[PDB]
Amino acid sequence: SRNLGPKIIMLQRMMIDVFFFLFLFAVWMVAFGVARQGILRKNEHRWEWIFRSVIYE
Amino acid sequence: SRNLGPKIIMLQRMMIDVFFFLFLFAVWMVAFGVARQGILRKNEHRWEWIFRSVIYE
Ligand SMILES: CC(C)CCC[C@@H](C)[C@H]1CC[C@H]2[C@@H]3CC=C4C[C@@H](OC(=O)CCC(=O)O)CC[C@]4(C)[C@H]3CC[C@]12C
Ligand SMILES: CC(C)CCC[C@@H](C)[C@H]1CC[C@H]2[C@@H]3CC=C4C[C@@H](OC(=O)CCC(=O)O)CC[C@]4(C)[C@H]3CC[C@]12C
Repeated sequence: SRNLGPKIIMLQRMMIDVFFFLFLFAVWMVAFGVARQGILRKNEHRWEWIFRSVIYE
Repeated sequence: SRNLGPKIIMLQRMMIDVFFFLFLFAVWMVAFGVARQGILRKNEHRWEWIFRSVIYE
């Protein structure tokens, strides 16, 4: 494009920052979800809802 | 990691900014909550709800 090409190519340099962001976010999600689910619920025997309440929410 | 370690270490330098942000936020929260609670409610004799409507909201 001569106006969009450089900006599009720039995206290749943000991958490290995105990966760091995702790493921190995933760690926090896992910790908080496991803590809450264990705190305010009893044994769950449905696998889908474990990930639906630990990861998705 | 050689890719995440520097960024993780950088977090130690943001504490002053975070503290300033929290200080301003807390001052504003206290002021606004006390003002509103006094304006639009009568005497409250339940301690939990004082902090639930002055700080939490
Ligand atoms: C709604 C679905 C079922 C049909 C397709 C919807 C259209 C609105 C899409 C299809 C192709 C798209 C276009 C594909 C290519 C371009 C050119 C693109 O860049 C430029 O116009 C100039 C580029 C330059 O300056 O170098 C801007 C968006 C546009 C019009 C896209 C915007 C929206 C379009 C027309
Ligand atoms: C859902 C609960 C009940 C079980 C645990 C969920 C998993 C999805 C968690 C547990 C341990 C986590 C991992 C701990 C360590 C790492 C490596 C970490 O960094 C790298 O992959 C490369 C590091 C580098 O390049 O130096 C990225 C996240 C990952 C896979 C974490 C992402 C998510 C994992 C697999």
